[PDB]
Amino acid sequence: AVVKCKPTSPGRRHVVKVVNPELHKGKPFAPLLEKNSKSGGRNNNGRITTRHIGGGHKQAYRIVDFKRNKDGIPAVVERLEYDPNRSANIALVLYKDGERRYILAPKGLKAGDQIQSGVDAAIKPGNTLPMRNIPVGSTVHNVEMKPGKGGQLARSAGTYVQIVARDGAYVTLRLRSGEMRKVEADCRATLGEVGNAEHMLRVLGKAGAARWRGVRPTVRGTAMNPVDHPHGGGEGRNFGKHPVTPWGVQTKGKKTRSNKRTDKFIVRRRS
Amino acid sequence: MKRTFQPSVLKRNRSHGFRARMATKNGRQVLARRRAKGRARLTVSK
RNA sequence: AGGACCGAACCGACUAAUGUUGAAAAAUUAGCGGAUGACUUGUGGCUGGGGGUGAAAGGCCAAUCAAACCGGGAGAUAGCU
RNA sequence: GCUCGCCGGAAGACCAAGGGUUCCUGUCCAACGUUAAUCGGGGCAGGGUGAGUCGACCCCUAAGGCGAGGCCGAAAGGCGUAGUCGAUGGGAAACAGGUUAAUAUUCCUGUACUUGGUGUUACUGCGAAGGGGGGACGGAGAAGGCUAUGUUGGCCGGGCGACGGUUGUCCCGGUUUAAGCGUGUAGGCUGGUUUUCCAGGCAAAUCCGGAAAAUCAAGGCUGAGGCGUGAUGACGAGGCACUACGGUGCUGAAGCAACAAAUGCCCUGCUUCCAGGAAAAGCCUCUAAGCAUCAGGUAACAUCAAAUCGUACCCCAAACCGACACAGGUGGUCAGGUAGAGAAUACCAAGGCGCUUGAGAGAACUCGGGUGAAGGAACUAGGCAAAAUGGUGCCGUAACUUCGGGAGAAGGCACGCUGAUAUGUAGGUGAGGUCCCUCGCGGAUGGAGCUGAAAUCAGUCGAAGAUACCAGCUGGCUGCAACUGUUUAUUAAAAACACAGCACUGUGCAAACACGAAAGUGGACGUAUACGGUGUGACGCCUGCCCGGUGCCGGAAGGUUAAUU
RNA sequence: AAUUCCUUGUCGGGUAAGUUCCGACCUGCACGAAUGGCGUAAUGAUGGCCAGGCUGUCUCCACCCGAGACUCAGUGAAAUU
Repeated sequence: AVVKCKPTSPGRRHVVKVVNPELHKGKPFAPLLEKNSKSGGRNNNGRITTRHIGGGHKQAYRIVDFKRNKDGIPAVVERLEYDPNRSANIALVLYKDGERRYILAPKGLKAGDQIQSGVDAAIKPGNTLPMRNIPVGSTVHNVEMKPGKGGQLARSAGTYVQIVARDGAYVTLRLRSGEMRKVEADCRATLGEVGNAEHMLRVLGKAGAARWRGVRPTVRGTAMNPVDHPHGGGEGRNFGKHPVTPWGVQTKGKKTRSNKRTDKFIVRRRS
Repeated sequence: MKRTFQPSVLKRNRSHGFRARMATKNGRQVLARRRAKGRARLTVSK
């Protein structure tokens, strides 16, 4: 649920929290944990390649099964756990053969629900099937770009993909961005949407909240100096030039897609 | 007032030690120059 | 519960005086700010000069920074002293 | 040697880092020491550092480094796999007393403990570069049970007072004892046991996971402290013989109880929150290939081994970093008494110091302070500085407001000591006794003893009772920025930067983008409720008109237009 | 007006006296709506202004306690020329 903090002090006045009582209030599944060392936005050369990254709370990676290749073995949802590595929640599912795995939690999933994967699986939320068997017009998530590569599209808190048409060996999808893209009609997809739709309603409320996420402060650019940024300085605030990134690219409408290997699978771009 | 030099033997050897100099071609050139000059102490090893 | 309150340690450096061949190449004394946090600190590691890093002052990068230091081109050139 | 003064959350004590003989003894005083010097961290000589248990080494790994082949690159070289290094982290074991001029958990005495090798005896499924478990982990908060430790009483030894009193409800000192072993308590967690089956754990598995039955309710694990033992010992205030008045043999009393109590321990617990909180080995199990009248495994006993290096001394400082015996800087551990909320503050204990020129004088002027007639900001760019306010309880408290605040608003009253209520109350603690019980570190009852606020009434001293140190000046209007934060180390702390929020725009993943001749890496083990860039800057009401210019995004007819031909 | 040159604009408030400050006026030299406009409780070692208290800030300095200054003994610099 969405709850607004009382203004007992500055920094809590505008805080809006998303509290889920159904989430597991305990330690995660140790066998599926892994070490996740922070990088600070620096590559193997030691240089900052992506700015505004650093600090934040320590996190342990959860091995989420994006492939869902366990076919024909029913699984039962044990509990839903908070995942610090992604906006969406995850569910610990116990297969009937005694195996436990982590999967993205769909919208209407809760403890005790039954899920299955394979060609013969039922058309219910949480089930993963190849898009060939998925009825046209269905809502799916964790879509696979290539057969067997694992889900890659629509994995955010409340995102989903709609199957628009099936033309032979390909199916046309409408992504959350509005793009119309086609993929082979053999990729796996999970029914339903991701069930953390309230995630977008949270309000951090204070600067320190962003620092917890590991986001370092952003310096605008119009106020540093001519040497550091094209927007430069000037006596007072001038900014008398076209908006531009560092390194000199416009970025106020200028497009930067230059793949040319894809775009055979792109029907419409967006908007 | 904290000053520039804060001694630490481990860091001293790792930065300017004999093995560190031998680890790279440029470092080996430093030893060659010092040997040619006749330096009594090649590095800060001890 | 809180980038909550008062206030030591701890971290800061707003005012004044002194000092200015100083006790000190930036400190002392009396007050002053934060003091569970975007906090602070030990050890080790990584980023190298038209480059790094920068909650952005052209700040900082060994008391040196609008392009560090050392060696070399080099006895640069100097219609100027 | 006797006084005086200073620090005492250190200006005491013990370490790391760093230094490297500054340690101890003898000797010397040229130089060094801001003076003298017989003295010294100075010169010279000699002597000092003793470990199976402390640390390193060693086993294990983090960030990261290196990196066989490999990929990439004019060369140099870059990146990286298998691997191998890398603590600031994980991993076996020793305590008390005594002792040296200088070392000790290292030597000595006493009493322990750990991991290995080998041997004998008995019983035996052993086996990993594999599987599983464990190791293994956040913030905040709340108590409860304890100890370190302190106070008082009791007990033991001593004392009877330089000046009135002091044989008593008087004064001084002591009242200490470890690891280990045994007990398994306050308290924390988890339902046990047995049988059958199984698409799971790269193969297997009796192990882990999963499923289905039956049977019992008591099983197990973890766990401070206490108690017993260790200990007929050691230590012990003070005696008695030696006694070069430097110090040794021997002997040596009491050695209990109550209360208070941690920031330390139970607690890697419990509760709760979102920002969701290392790895690997040792360790415990599981089997595979293999080996089975063997080898190995378990247990008992015996025996042997536990090497090597560090160990002096300083370590908030005269020994480290600052050229100095320099008002500087420097991480961890220990934490006594009275008052106090307190690690503030004042005075003290243990302990350590008076800071390496002094002696006089008592001018101007400067510095650091005390007081002040009358006036009270007339000073000045400006209340700069100074003065002032200052505590606890109770009463009381405005506009405005985002309903939290504003607020400790403002303002007012009471504070000492003595006695009584009450020979010390409410409360806390809790012995003896009685009873019960699965006869235990148990439960109930019981209230001795000890500890002990706060309040009321009465009395009483002073000019003054929050008397010292300590310890908010307050109120009114207004600009700017929402706020906490950040910044020119060394003249600028701000209205500047960040900021949550908002918007535009790019980005379908081999993403955009960035670092790289490249490989590759970051973005991200993320996937449009995501990520990058740009502007604005909480919140509230809002964000109007203009696309000619420049930019960006589309367009398809025509014109012009490179290499090439 | 952090923006107004003329300028100490004009009027009112506050003062015995107000180039500052506060409230209005609009003749905006040369405000203006995300290089955001206008408000805004709270916050601020932030800018301006006014009060109560307070005082050696001052009228106007006086005395006193310490460290120097001064004298004696020892040691023994510096810039400049």
